[PDB]
Amino acid sequence: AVQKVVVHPLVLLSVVDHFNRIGKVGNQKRVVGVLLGSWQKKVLDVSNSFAVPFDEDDKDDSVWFLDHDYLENMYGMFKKVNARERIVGWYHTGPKLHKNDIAINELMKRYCPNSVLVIIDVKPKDLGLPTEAYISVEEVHDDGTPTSKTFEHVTSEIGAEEAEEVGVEHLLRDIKDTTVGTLSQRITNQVHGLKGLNSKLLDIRSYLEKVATGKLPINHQIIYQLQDVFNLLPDVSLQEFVKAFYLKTNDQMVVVYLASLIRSVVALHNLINNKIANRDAEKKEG
Amino acid sequence: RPANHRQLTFEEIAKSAKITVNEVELLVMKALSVGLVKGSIDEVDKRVHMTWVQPRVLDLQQIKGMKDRLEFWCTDVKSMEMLVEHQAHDILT
Amino acid sequence: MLLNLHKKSWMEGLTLQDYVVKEMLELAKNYNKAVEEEDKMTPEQLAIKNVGKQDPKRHLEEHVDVLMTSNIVQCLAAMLDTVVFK
Amino acid sequence: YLHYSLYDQAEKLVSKSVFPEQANNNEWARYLYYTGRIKAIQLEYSEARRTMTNALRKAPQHTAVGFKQTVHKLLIVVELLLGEIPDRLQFRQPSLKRSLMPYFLLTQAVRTGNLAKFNQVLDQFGEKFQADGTYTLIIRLRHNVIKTGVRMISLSYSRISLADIAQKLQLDSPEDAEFIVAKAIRDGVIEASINHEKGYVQSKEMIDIYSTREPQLAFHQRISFCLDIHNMSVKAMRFP
Amino acid sequence: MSEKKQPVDEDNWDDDNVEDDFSNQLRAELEKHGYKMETS
Amino acid sequence: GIISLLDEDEPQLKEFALHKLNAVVNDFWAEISESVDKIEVLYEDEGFRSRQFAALVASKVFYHLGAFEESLNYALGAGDLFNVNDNSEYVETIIAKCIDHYTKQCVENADLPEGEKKPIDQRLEGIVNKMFQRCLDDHKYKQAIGIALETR
Amino acid sequence: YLSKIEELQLIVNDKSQNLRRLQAQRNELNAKVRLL
Amino acid sequence: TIRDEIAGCIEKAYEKILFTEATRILFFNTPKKMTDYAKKRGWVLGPNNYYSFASQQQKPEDTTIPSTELAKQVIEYARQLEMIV
Amino acid sequence: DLYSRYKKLQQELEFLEVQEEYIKDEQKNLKKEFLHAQEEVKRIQSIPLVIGQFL
Repeated sequence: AVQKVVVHPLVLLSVVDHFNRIGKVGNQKRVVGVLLGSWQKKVLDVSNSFAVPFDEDDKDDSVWFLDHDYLENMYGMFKKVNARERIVGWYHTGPKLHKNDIAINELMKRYCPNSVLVIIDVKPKDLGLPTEAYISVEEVHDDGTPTSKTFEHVTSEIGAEEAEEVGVEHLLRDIKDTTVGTLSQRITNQVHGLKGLNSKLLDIRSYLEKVATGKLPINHQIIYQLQDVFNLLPDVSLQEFVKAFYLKTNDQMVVVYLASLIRSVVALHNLINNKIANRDAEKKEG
Repeated sequence: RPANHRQLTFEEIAKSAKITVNEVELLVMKALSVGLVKGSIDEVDKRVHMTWVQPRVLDLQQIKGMKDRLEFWCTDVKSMEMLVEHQAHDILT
Repeated sequence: MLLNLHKKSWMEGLTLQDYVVKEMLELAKNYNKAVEEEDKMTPEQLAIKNVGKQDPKRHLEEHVDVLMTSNIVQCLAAMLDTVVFK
Repeated sequence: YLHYSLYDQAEKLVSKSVFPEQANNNEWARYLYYTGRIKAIQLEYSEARRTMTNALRKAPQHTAVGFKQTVHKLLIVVELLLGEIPDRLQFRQPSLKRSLMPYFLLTQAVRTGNLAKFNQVLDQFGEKFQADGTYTLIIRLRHNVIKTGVRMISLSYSRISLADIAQKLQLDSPEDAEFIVAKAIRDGVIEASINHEKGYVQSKEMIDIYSTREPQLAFHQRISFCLDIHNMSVKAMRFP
Repeated sequence: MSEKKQPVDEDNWDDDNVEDDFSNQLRAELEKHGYKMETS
Repeated sequence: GIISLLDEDEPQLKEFALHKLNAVVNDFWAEISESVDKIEVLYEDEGFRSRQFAALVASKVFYHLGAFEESLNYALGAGDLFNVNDNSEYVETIIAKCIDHYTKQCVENADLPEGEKKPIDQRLEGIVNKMFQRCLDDHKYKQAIGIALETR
Repeated sequence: YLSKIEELQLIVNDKSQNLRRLQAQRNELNAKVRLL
Repeated sequence: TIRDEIAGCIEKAYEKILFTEATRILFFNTPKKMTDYAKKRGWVLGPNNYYSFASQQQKPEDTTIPSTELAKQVIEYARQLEMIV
Repeated sequence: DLYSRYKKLQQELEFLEVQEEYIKDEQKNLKKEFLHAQEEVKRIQSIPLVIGQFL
């Protein structure tokens, strides 16, 4: 079923433009819409989406309204102008999930069995990653209830397409591709280190909050079971890579000998050209 | 056991395992064939070697390991990432 | 946000997922020998005489920046153990 | 002042405004020559060999009347004071030969250990060098003998015995030999543990210079020198 | 070039290393060496 | 070799010793260069009656070295011999840099204009208006207007 | 006689001017490289 | 000012006597003079060991923790590369 | 004029040291501009090139 996708930011501006439709007139403040998807491979693909006129109330939080002419025959007009594009799922804002999610899940599964919805953000100043993807399966529980359609998560990703940045990257002008060595990786350093260990500070903080008052992750024991996958390295009180003592010595070995030899040859590049070119063009006095 | 001892003795094996000194090789090679651990044992001195394993919780609600390793590691790589920034302060320039 | 999702998508690596580090240096020392001898063979035949002839064929040998940026990558990615670890 | 006043090297010490411009490099070269004579009379030798070899190799000079030669002879007098010196065939210009008529037989006395040659070169061939000042090698030419010998034997032998290294050179006694083993260390030389019952010495050769951490401990400083030359390239661009 | 103090002051010659090694060491080079094998 | 004489705490040979100091002060520069502590001993003494000329031989050794805040301290604790002695490069270089300290002191005095400024020795400005009396008697309009606006 | 010769010392300043002028020339080099 | 390097290598309660080397202190077989000297201010080495069983130098033998500070040298080396370009 | 000449030499100095920084930044900029020139022109690659002849 759905594992990873290919999503192009035309859906993203197709979120932001309906956000422009309902922002200044803001009464129900939310952009919820339908994700058309050119379902090609096990990897998914989107090149179109539309936002349904929609509301969602708070009391009993299951009142919600599609527009089935706008849902059926607009999709039919779309199928006429593009039969390759068909339905694959939907999207919404308000990243806090709620109870009506499973109801629009019930209706999104009858259009496509392996459907997937998209939690968005209207202002990602994130780490970051873009918007979300789920997968709706039935695992029911260890509880014995009638069918639990709890939202399982698909790892979301982004693809690409020819000729779709032509004016936009022209407008930004701040494009800097080939500079890895000063900045493009230290951003990732700051990002994965700080932003991963602060998500891990949310892990210790949230799960010690579960220790205090919370779930205390029993019966999803994959939490600490997977912290064991973290605990491949225990690092006990001498930090325990004194077996990697000589291994790290042999790792420092190769690259630092590359450093010494190669950068001496890099000097032999730089200095000779600099001195000869400068002495020529300097002693030519006119 | 509070690791950093992973290559170790055999009498604790022959004591807790309720097995003898001799029958630890059957023990380790059959336990590798089972598939809960995959480390090739240093067999010349009956010295254990281990890999991935399945956990049964740490300190009573995982206080101690979580704090003193996870958050210690958090502030380790976080603050030394700040040190990476500190020496890489204006190499972005 | 498309600037973000261009140097976060349309340039590879979603930044958790970059930090190839070594086999690229095997291939790169292949580079830093094969490029090197050709950087050697040519400027022997520079204007070692006193001629006033003015007609160059242009090839701009130099090969500096490949070495430079690739080996900054190699040193700070050999840093990855002491960086991400402790 | 080394002719006639002697307080003033310590006043140079507080006066050492380094002046790293060294534009002529000739004045700076002979400046290193004078202060290398100082560290020779300050008995600093391991610094003297590198800084005086530097002072020689920064002389681009010509005119083989004996300028570079006569300055270079008293330069490598510090190598006569090291305990180690090669054969001086790689150093002689035959215009210096009339002055080094003592000096070749002196370095023969260095490579040998003859007290006859020692005192004979002293009294006979101690002329023309007192004008430069030479008599601090006569006290420790014996040290030069014993360090040359212990260098040959030490790199030659993993284990030696004490009461036969007491008869390799013109030594005196096994107590003099244990004495001279401790004085052969004197700084941190290669491992020589005495077999402290009766096995004279249980010395062995030392290891781990293979290619492991000590060279890559120093290669940061090697390429620190190389980046200093890259600063020289930057200033090469900055010269116009 | 008066440098202010210094004005006051391969025929047979690469072999000199070997010869000063061999001054009082194997001064004949063979006339004991050819006769060593009958010493013991 | 005068720290041997500085073992004595009676000043009645220290007059002979300071007359030796300004005699062979060009030779024994490294003599005082670690003896600055005993210079401070004879300086901070309230019974040694040559602490001003101790500050002057301190001015000699920190003229051999060239320190700034030391010259500020010699403006402080040299007093009369800091003021009337002004016909020498030895004194006019160090007081020239002290006038430079004064003009950046006037920069400070124009940094914040409402009270609470940094303290000023009356001697570092005593040499200012003392040198300015030479500017008034010199009467040149450069001499007036220059120092009149250097002070801001 | 401090306020005479500092003016002369302000030509160490003028060394930055030559470097400024010449890197302005260096930019002027790339100006028609980019025009090409 | 006659020295104590043999006390810094093999002494400190036993080598039966180091008498036959003419060292001034190392005479006087066992009065409290050289007993005081064999126990003088400790056992001149210091931590973790005696010379009753010698360290043979001092026992430093630390680690290759300085691989991490040469890694720091690499960090400011790359900084100096950036300063150079 | 030793109060006003020594005033304004400093002024024109600080002027030119500001004015150096402009061209320092432009020299930082135009190398990036020339690299963008290089690669974004050398995307002239094989858009499905045709076989012909050269005369």
